[PDB]
Amino acid sequence: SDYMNMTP
Amino acid sequence: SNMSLQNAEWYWGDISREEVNEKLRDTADGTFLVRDASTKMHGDYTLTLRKGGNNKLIKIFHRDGKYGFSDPLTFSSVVELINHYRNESLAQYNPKLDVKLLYPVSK
Repeated sequence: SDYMNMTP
Repeated sequence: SNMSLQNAEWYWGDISREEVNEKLRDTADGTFLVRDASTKMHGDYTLTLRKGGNNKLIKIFHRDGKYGFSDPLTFSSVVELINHYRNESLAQYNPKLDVKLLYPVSK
């Protein structure tokens, strides 16, 4: 998707 | 003590991604607003912020009473989450997000 990937 | 999402003018409810892009057009980095997620599911919201002159889409997850940008979810409200990131850079989640939530777009 266009969403940012956010580190868990 | 008022953590109500409705009480925050950076929360725009049911507006589209296009409406967000209208509001972020030509804005400074650190500009931001929150809208309902496009899916309308599990009480999620979508943060959009301005970085590099571009609009970065960030899911606000909501699960078991908590909120956050990634697991583990450690915030009790959307307002607490957004308030937290007024004064902390988002860089720990992604080094491309070395920016704060500075300038709300207000309803």
